Amino acid sequence: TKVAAKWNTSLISLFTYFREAIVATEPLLDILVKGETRIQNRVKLGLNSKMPTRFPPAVFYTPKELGGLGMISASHILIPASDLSWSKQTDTGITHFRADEKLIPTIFRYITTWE
RNA sequence: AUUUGGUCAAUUUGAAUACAGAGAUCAGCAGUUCCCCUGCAUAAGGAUGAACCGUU
Repeated sequence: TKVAAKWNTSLISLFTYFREAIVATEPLLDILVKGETRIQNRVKLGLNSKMPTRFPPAVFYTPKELGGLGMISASHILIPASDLSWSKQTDTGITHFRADEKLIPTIFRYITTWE
């Protein structure tokens, strides 16, 4: 959680400051991509010695308060349709839901350009 | 393109039993040190009071 928070701080610091300029500088973008991945992998490593095929993004990007890590993504992350299903136990029965495409929203859209 | 990072311990053994592993929480009081006040003692050191004359 702490690590995630730190990452968020770093990312926010980068963006809130260089707002408009990050979109141009490709190297920085690449680093961000990779950095995020690295961060994710640390957590993965902690969880298990074997690295997973794929975690759900849920565990990372879901907020601190819901019980996630609350990473603030800087990448084209793909929330797989499989990882959006859910169920509900009721008196009537067990109503389900399953699943365009869903993408973890990136910090980019949410900081207003300096101009 | 495959794979290692994945062994419960403990006990009974000459695999079975176990099955994660064995005081908590709330509250007093005293002591320790330093400080302040208070009463007493001990030394020291003052300050002062009390009629009226004394002793070979």
